[PDB]
Amino acid sequence: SKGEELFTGVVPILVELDGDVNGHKFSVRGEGEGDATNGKLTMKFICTTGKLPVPWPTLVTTLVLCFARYPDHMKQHDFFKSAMPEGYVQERTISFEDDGYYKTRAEVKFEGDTLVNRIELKGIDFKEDGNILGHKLEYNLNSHNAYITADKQKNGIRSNFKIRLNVEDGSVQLADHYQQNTPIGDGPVLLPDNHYLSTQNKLSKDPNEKRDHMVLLEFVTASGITL
Repeated sequence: SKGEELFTGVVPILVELDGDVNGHKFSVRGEGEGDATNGKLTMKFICTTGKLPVPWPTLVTTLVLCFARYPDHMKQHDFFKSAMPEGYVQERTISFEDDGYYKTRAEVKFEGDTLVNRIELKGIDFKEDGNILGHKLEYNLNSHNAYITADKQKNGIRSNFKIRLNVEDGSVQLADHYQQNTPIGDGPVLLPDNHYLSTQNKLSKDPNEKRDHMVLLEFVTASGITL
């Protein structure tokens, strides 16, 4: 795809999320760069409204799959880059086990030379005494795999997958993700055969940052199609 040519080097990234969870409003701003050749993303995020009212690990999947590494032999199955530069809409429901849910709608597109992810998030029916609003999750994210399928009627892709969040007592809380992506423009896109994305995430802190924040290193790589 011609969209793929936009990702052969290092691309600046901006992320802007406005959220409202049980009526608690917040904003997050992030900046960094993506290196799709290596499937690599480096970002720093700040809560620009003060204290983040949910744990940072619960927002990672919401806060740019066009930076996944698709191996050469799978290039015909990379929907996310093929929709560029006009971009795509990414929508999710995320259901937290024994707690509330997030609903998210985002647009991912180029604005000038920068790849921009702009998200609206709503969080509904959380327990003030639960792990999310009560901040009882560990500051990490386990590695996970997700199955991607084509949705030809909607000219995009779908994915359902579960994240296993670490709770500070040693237990695990499941976060069940329903995802759909649709192109914004009318040009041709690549609709893929079924395949997998594998993700690893490292979360850290900036020692000179006094605001509520997250430093993120993420790798995403595709697999599961044979010639």
